Amino acid sequence: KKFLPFQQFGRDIADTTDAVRDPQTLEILDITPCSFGGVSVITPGTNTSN
Amino acid sequence: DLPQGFSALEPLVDLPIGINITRFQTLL
Ligand SMILES: *[C@@H]1O[C@H](CO)[C@@H](O)[C@H](O)[C@H]1NC(C)=O
Repeated sequence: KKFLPFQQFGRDIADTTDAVRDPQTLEILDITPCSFGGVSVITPGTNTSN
Repeated sequence: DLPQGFSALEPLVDLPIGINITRFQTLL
């Protein structure tokens, strides 16, 4: 990101902070939320198998 | 004669001075 010298952080449209200027090293870092995904379970009937 | 166009001003200075203002001057 082309962060301008004054800019402290950026946001997702949900207000949740997308990226931050680190307070000890002036690097601009993205904050992605930790890895997730929906768990569909595919099964015969328990009448047939577990 | 102010030139027609668009350009976004960037914050360069923050003054935590708390001063009451209502008038001003320019220094040629
Ligand atoms: C904080 O400390 C480190 C180690 O001395 C230094 O390199 C860094 O520039 C300091 N950060 C700020 C914002 O002054």
